[PDB]
Amino acid sequence: NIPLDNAGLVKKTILVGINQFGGGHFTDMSDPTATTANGAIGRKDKVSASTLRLTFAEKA
Repeated sequence: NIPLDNAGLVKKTILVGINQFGGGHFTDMSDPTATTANGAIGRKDKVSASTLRLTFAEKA
């Protein structure tokens, strides 16, 4: 089984959003493939959260 551990693996932790306006990066709001608009959690690779950390990685 794959062990779960953030220490030693991740170096930067990002806290995003207080409301659904900031929470749209982790749901179907930022998911192009998602069809619903009920705030369902979309695929992590397609939401803007993945792009948020992607531009962070290349810049830093």
